Amino acid sequence: HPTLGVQLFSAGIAACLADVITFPLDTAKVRLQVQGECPTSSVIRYKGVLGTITAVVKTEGRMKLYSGLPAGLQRQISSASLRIGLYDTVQEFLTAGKETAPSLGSKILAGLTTGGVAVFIGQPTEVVKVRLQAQSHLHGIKPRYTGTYNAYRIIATTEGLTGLWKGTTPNLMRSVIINCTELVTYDLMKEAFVKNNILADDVPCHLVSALIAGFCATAMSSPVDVVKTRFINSPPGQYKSVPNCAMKVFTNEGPTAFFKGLVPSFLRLGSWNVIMFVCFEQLKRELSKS
Amino acid sequence: QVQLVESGGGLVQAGGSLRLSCAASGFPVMYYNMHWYRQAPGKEREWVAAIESTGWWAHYADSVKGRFTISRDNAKNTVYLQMNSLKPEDTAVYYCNVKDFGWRWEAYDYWGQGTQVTVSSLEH
Ligand SMILES: O=[N+]([O-])c1ccc(O)c([N+](=O)[O-])c1
Repeated sequence: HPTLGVQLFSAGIAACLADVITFPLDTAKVRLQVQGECPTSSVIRYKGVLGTITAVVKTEGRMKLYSGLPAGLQRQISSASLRIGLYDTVQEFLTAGKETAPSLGSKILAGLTTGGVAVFIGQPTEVVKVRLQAQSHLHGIKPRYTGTYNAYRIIATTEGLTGLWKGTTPNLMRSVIINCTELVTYDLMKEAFVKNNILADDVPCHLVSALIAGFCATAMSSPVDVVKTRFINSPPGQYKSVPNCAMKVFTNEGPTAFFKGLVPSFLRLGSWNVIMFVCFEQLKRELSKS
Repeated sequence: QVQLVESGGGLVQAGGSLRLSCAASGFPVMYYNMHWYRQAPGKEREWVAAIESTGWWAHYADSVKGRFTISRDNAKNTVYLQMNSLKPEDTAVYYCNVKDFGWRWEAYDYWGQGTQVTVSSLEH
């Protein structure tokens, strides 16, 4: 039974490793999501996961896939440590307050509490990362930043510290949607599998249900995710509000534009969760018995 | 009931200027990108310019860039095409355009009636 320090460090390392491994998927998702917002005179058009990744690699370099990676890693540290700490102090509290089972509702409550605090803590990282991922020299929009820390310094000096928390409420709404949809869909699909006994309750049912629940969460949070990416990436004054950005997306690009980057998003989610789970378990066991 | 009404076209010498207006009505112009097209007889309708919902970006056809500018006043529901150094090749009917995408498979095009712009090549 690992100590708190082992949990914190293993969560940080596993989350950071999954982040560096699956970061090109996130960059592809951001590129697909900001595509269509502004017309481009270049022939470069992003379509698909491999298509977007290869287009970015061949027109901007391999290093452009990891644009904003230090921001992503800082978030991962904050989110992983905060997840462990608040998981303890909130879920133990929920189970011990009335002495009941770890229901679904308690999992929603703890997940939203932890995710809200994590979103607020890591919003500046996420703003910097989205802006660095979205910026390009090919589509007529001048890049604002040279790198992560340049982006921090410029945004803080020319937009205020509040400017580092732009898009906090879309991020929060998306985190709520992902958490609730994953939990509900996973439980429903598993107990649908079992209420029939369609598949064996070993790992494969869990894998299938987590796959389906992750896709369902990605699809449910995709409109919020596209609007969040476009709003956060936007310079001050372009969008009066977040619903203003959503309404412009709807009127000028329609409903399918709310699902841009859906395949990269789902692949990013699934692969990141798998990598972090395996790495986190291995690190916990190793530091528990090194 | 979308209505786009173009005005400001006329007959001008080559190298002259002209400001076209599009009065837009029956929709919330603040959410819609606006476009200027042009069609001359014996040619297809050519996209000229596009402006963002609030004027954040503006893009042009290569044949009109630097000569034509596109502008908005969402308060007056008006879109403007300033046309400078006009050449006889700019003679066409110029059309204001709104692509309403909304709850559709592809965008629906709304057009104005067009304003005719004739550029003369007479010597003095
Ligand atoms: O929970 N997280 O901290 C976190 C980070 C990066 C990610 O890419 C994901 N994800 O896709 O599921 C999750």
